[PDB]
Amino acid sequence: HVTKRFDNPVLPFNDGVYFASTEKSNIIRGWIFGTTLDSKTQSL
Amino acid sequence: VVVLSFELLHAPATVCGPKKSTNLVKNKCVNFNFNGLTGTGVLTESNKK
Amino acid sequence: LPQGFSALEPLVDLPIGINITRFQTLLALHRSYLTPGDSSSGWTAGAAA
Amino acid sequence: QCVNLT
Repeated sequence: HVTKRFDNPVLPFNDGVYFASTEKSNIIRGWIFGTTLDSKTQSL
Repeated sequence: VVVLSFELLHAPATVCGPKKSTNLVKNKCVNFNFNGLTGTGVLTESNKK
Repeated sequence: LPQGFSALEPLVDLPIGINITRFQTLLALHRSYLTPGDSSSGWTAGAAA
Repeated sequence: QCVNLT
């Protein structure tokens, strides 16, 4: 929190991403995948 | 009247017909089809997992 | 990061056959009685790396 | 359903 750390911008996807998250509060819920990130394409 | 539109695309298929299963047999050096493996041998048991 | 060994087992493979180019990681927020509880700059960030 | 952080 100290300040006000909340980075999470859009990031490009490259073949194979190793997501290593050290969690004790399980803040990270899900993830989205797609191309245009709007109701203009399919998105998972 | 029910009309069926069958489409076949380049997205992974996910609907198909059923599949049979054969009776269990041991002590025979015969042919078997496990998931597409056509092999010939005696299907003995094992202890390893 | 730790010095152990990794051995990731597969979870599931859902074949959707869509083009994936961009992604975004979903976080979560918390509202306390020591913050306005607004959806702007007053929330509980938490700790995660 | 959109609201943005400042």
